[PDB]
Amino acid sequence: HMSKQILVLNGPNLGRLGRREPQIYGTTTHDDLAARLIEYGRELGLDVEVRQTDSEERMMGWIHQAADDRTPVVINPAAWSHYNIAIADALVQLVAPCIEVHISNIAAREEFRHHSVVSAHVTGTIAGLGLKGYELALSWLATD
Amino acid sequence: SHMSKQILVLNGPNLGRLGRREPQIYGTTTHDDLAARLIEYGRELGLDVEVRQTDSEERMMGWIHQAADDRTPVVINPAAWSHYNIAIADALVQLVAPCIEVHISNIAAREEFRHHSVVSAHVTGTIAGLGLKGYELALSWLATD
Amino acid sequence: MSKQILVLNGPNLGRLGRREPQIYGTTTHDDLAARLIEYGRELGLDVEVRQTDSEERMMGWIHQAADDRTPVVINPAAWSHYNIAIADALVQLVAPCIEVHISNIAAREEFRHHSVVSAHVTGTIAGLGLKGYELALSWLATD
Amino acid sequence: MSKQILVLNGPNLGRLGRREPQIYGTTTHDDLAARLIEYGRELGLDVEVRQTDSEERMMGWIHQAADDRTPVVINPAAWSHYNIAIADALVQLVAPCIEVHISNIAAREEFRHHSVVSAHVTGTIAGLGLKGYELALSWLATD
Amino acid sequence: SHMSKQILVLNGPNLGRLGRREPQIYGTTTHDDLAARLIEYGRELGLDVEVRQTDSEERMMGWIHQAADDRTPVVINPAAWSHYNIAIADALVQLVAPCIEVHISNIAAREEFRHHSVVSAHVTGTIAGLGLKGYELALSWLATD
Amino acid sequence: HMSKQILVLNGPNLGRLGRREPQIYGTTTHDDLAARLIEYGRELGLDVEVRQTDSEERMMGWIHQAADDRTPVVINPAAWSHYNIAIADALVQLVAPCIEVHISNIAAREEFRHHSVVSAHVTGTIAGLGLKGYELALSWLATD
Amino acid sequence: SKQILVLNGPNLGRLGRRTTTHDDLAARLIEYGRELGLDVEVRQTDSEERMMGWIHQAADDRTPVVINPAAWSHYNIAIADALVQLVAPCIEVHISNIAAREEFRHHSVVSAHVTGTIAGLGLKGYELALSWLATD
Amino acid sequence: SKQILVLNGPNLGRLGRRTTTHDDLAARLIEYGRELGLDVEVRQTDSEERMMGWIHQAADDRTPVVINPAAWSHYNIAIADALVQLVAPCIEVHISNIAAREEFRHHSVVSAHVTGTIAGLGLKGYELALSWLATD
Amino acid sequence: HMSKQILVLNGPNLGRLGRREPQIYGTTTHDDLAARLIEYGRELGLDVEVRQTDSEERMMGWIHQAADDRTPVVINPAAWSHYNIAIADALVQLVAPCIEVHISNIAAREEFRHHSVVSAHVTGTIAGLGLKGYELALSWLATD
Amino acid sequence: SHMSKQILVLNGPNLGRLGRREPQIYGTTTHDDLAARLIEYGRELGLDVEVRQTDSEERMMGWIHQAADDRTPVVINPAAWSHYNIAIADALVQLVAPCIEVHISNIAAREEFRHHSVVSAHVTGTIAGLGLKGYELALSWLATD
Amino acid sequence: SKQILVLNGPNLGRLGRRTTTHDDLAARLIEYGRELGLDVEVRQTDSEERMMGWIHQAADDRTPVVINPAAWSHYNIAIADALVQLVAPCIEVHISNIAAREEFRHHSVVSAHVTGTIAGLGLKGYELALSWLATD
Amino acid sequence: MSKQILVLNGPNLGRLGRREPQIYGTTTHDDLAARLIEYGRELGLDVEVRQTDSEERMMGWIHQAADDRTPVVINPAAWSHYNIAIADALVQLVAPCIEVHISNIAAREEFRHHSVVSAHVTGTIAGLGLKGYELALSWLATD
Repeated sequence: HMSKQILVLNGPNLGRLGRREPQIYGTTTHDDLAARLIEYGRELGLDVEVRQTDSEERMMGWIHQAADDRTPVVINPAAWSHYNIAIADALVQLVAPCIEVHISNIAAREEFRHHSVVSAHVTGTIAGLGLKGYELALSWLATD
Repeated sequence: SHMSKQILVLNGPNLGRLGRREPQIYGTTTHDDLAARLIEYGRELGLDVEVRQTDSEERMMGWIHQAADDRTPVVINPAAWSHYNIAIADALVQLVAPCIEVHISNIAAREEFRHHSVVSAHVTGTIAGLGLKGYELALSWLATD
Repeated sequence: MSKQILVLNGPNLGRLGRREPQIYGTTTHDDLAARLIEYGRELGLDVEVRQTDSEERMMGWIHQAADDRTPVVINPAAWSHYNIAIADALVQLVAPCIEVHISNIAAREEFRHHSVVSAHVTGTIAGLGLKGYELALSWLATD
Repeated sequence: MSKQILVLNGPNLGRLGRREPQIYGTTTHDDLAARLIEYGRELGLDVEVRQTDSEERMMGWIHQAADDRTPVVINPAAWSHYNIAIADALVQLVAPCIEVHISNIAAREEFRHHSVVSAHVTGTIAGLGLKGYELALSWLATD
Repeated sequence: SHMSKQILVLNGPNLGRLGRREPQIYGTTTHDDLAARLIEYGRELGLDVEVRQTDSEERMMGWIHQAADDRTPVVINPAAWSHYNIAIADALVQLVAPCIEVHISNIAAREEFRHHSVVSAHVTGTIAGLGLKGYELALSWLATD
Repeated sequence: HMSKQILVLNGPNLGRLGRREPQIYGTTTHDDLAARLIEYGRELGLDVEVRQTDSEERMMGWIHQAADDRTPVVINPAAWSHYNIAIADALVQLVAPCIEVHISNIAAREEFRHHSVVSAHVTGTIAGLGLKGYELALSWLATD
Repeated sequence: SKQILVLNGPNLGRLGRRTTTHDDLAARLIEYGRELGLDVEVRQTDSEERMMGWIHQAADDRTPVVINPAAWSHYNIAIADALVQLVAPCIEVHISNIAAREEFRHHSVVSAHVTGTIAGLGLKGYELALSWLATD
Repeated sequence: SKQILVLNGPNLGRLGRRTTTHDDLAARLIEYGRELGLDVEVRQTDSEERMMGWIHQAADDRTPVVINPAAWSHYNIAIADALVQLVAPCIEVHISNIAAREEFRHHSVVSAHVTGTIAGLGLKGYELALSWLATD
Repeated sequence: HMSKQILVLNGPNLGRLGRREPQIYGTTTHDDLAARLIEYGRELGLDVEVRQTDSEERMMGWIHQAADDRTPVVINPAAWSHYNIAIADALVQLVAPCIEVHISNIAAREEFRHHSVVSAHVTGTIAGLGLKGYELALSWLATD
Repeated sequence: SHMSKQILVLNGPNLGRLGRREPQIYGTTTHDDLAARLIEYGRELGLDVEVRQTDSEERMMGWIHQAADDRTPVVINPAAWSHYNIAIADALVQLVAPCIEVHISNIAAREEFRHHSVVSAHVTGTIAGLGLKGYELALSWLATD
Repeated sequence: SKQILVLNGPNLGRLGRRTTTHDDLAARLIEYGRELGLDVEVRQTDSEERMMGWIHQAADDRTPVVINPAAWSHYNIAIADALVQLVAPCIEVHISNIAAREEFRHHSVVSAHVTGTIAGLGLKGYELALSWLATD
Repeated sequence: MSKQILVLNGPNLGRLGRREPQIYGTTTHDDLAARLIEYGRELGLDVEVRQTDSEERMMGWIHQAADDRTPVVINPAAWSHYNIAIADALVQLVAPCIEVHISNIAAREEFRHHSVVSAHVTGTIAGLGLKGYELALSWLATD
């Protein structure tokens, strides 16, 4: 209906959610996470789409389309956060709000993980609050 | 909507001047208005929220020590203390129950001296740049934990 | 008998005309390609212009230019700041290679000042807008 | 109708007269306060001078000067090298603010060279001894 | 000489151009010639060797994910990805069976931008500067593990 | 009587001794530590006072009084060691000896804990020798 | 008149000994400029005072400048702060590819303060700067 | 005679184009000095040789100096080493708040070698330096 | 006979192999390692000598003799790798190939262990492959 | 005062010249005088103290290896080796019984090249700036451990 | 003729006030040179333009140079790039032990580009440079 | 009545004549020692020349020169870049000490630019080849 469209974009290695360090990332799969956010979104009157790719080209294409559509974006750039200026430069084209989400507490990990090249270029950032961080981002966008 | 699980929201230096403090960055809501809002939002989630603000690191450390003993989850905005105050970071390491760091402004988008938090490594997680709504997200997280 | 030249544009340059017009102009990538092909023809050059957001596709185009000894004018865009895979492709070029930045990268944020490509190519043009590509072609016309 | 000015002295400055006289003089903080009030009166200024080792108390004085639009002359002393809480209070001032260092901080150890306050105030006077405060008042008398 | 334990050799960007790629550094053998050589050398050690090359980080990550699930030992030459590509490093952390990083050239003897590998901390070990023979050393190691 | 007065000053978080990481800090409380040092001091013919504060203002006041009284100081600045130039500048006013004590081995901890801004400005430093480090400082001052 | 000023900094008077001479370069650019309908003058100095004076006058005259600061590029903030006064475009030219040389040569203090920079394209770099200014 | 020398470094001859001119500043400080019973002279140069000569003569004459090194502040050790020869006080003045500008402007190589520094208080900074020297 | 002579040189603390962190270094002694490499070498038609010293003077003398004899060298400089330019400058005199071996994965350890001052000056480097790394070095030299 | 628990005091380079070595910093006592003093002080605490000094890193490493095998507590003054000598640090990691690093001078108050010790992270703890009495404090600590 | 040029940079005209004067040093080196069968000239300037001109002429004449760049050592790449043009040997002399001074004085931008450097051996350092050139 | 001088050569200098002749010459260490003893004799100096790869042996020679107040000319070779134990021995010398490097260490890799010895000795000669030792002796002849 008049339901606000939101795009959740997950970058490299996040297709493997559930196989990795469960105390940090959970045993929830990417398919389980997508279903959860779509359902959570529906309860908030949001029309949520969830996409994951290991391809920077495909991710840049999704960001370019969100720019053109003025679709709010929740992005987890995963390891690209530490270095990928091509992804940061795509995000600068967005018009609607953009929230960066890290599942793990990147500040508590190795020094090479502390800095995000994305954070300066988005609305805000949520880190270390697990998969629930994505739900917080949707909650914020529901009342924006 | 049954207000029973206790949560402590702790605001550090200069946040008592919310509403007058650089409103183009932090907005026009006063600290009193924010405290009332978070208590009301908490009640809707069945949380019993207390909101406290101080410019005194001694008083803040005392509040953190008591939350450690009480096993009370904490939402803390250390404001400028985030950039350097290892005494505040070392108090937060004593907490047992979860702790969420909140920054109203997007610190990564400001001057380089504001980018690093000495607190972030020592808490559960951090919310930055989502305005006063970031406090409500932290409470939402704690409501279902 | 026209000398073949390859112009290669990297990530986000398919969106030319969308943002920051005072830097990048209001022209689309298709409009830029048509302009450089026409400018090349006037100089007696046979110019091909390609754009990709894919480092695999870009590396393939650089490898073919290395095999063909085709001079290259490359705008690596954000890849300039970090992408050693693209720099390692460019070192294999045999004919000259000119790096072009539309914007004055020295005048921007500190993370944009260093190019990992510049040490590995013939030379670099930065800050002279879309006309920078035409200068690169002018240089290659008399080389 | 005398213009109100606030002089605020930070940590360790209550001990003026105790150590390093060749830098800080042999005058006490009480003697400095009396001198600046008298100097201010001669310029038609109503000067108040306050000193604290408490960052809470200092932040409260800065907040009141922000609310009152009172020009401030501040010597943050050692807080200059690290105290972002004091710098974040000073950014809220509306009327001018002049940072004063009695000593030449550039001539001392490297840990003393950088002030976290200087970017956030109108301007800075360093190395001109107790007279630096009088220069700050002279500037504010004609502003 | 009984070819049964499966090993995966994965070559990253620009290695498809071996033979033409800076031959004074990397030698005159083609990638096809190298693959045939390692399969033959593996067979002599009773290893079943597969050799794959890609310029696509997506395709490489997919190969690493499958080796994680298959518990297949990996010999990887990440080439220029070694200097910066944390996405490739984070894929390799998923491997369970051993992983050996190989660099054909002595990266420590080249420009400063080539000295650091982001991969080395996350694998079993690293061989650098021993030419195409470094791949055979990695297989020799895996034959007796 | 003619017993030498010594001041032991403990900075932030040390009022919580006993609650923290016991393998490093012990299960001894600040009250237990104070009683121990006063008794140990008495055996050495020292009149020991032990004070603890989370307040930099209160600590600076105690250091200023030790400067005026020429009282030797044993100080554990705790986390203030890493950054607090106000505390370092107060200690430069001391006339009698000053020994900095760290309970934990700060060199073996995170890099942000390695540097003390206090060490250059005092007589000497004892680190990693636990609560017994305070007794070593008193032993040194007993024969000074 | 479409006047352009080409300004060469320290040691560039020694071009050919340091095989084209500075005189040969100047004659080439004046001729090349004329072909494009530009009135080009070429000046060289080892004096930062003289160079600053030339830049100040170009600021007042709104004359486009092509500058090769040579070694001043790596440190001379006085020259960078003179160039900030220019109103018309200013193109920095480096004959050599400074990115391919020692690390002390990589950074230019001038680049942030000018329109654009051309590096590594040899003496033809000056002709590209003139070609740019011919159509501006 | 209570003589004071005000020395202005590179690009400061362009004050007002770079709205008070250098001539207007000089006239103001000479007049302000006279009111304080000081005999003030104001000199400006883009030449480090000329500036060094002025500093050497001030050293020999024991004349207090107010210096604005402008961009030389960030790098010019030759000027810093001349200032070390001064016997009477020397006050460094910056018109702008250099701490509030780009990071390359934050450090002065002069500040360690002079009596004191005044920054960010505009052209009135020169008058504060004179006021200090009137009572020294 | 016509068997190729190879020198394996082990630097400081490697005389203690077997006593240290066994999950990394093994429980194999230096004597056991020497016997193993000599036997492995013989199977490859190499005449292997294995020497260990805590003395930089003695190590430099062995490298100088390998330079004069044109003997290929396998060296484990151990902690000297991180700083010892005297050892690096001796290795530059070698004519025949030289392979640097680290038993542990130095890249996975503390930051002070990441950089080797030796690696730029030798043929190549093997790290993190345990005592088997020495056998890989000999295998390489057997077909050189 | 019953001399039975064995303690080893190990002094590194240039400490054999105590008394002549920069006496304004290190004092006028000779190394022989210091050794006699520590043995006597140890005896009063019921410790059997041995004091050894060498300019030879090989000899020092040998002494550390034997203390590892003997489980003998060590008091070490590595002197200038503290700033760089990872071979000495890696020997000390083999010790099982406690180890106390002593610096006679306040290294934090000297040139920047003297501030960092590569040894401190690898020992029990460190005493600096308390002169020759710092050795006696280390023995006092070991007497009650 | 075995001609040697000794070139002194900024502030060295003030030797003795900054107790041997620059004139006393020049007379000493001319006399010392003559004893070694060298024809020595000694020149001093605070002008980088004048110094660059002297270096350019020494390059063309293949005259060995002994240079004391004084504060230019720490930053002046224009002077370093002039010295690269020299054909005959060039010895950099520092009167003081620059390694023992402030950290900003430790690095010379000249040292990489000359034959060798002598530091901390006082005015006798110039005589050692001449002694080296007498037997080269 | 001849003034005694000690020339001390550190690690790898026993191999003089073996490698990089364009820097180090084709002369052996024995040939260099004979040359400096003869050069010293001509200046009225009694010169002894010693070389070691052992930091213990070198520290012992420096300690004896400190006790004897013998001027020292030292080439610490690679120890210059890191060996604080050798620098701490040299600080104990009473008579002058001149550090000599045969090669121009400023012209080599960045790891060779810094000497930990130079701050602690009278002065330094670098890049003037074997003749650098003779210059050091010439300086000591008139001191």
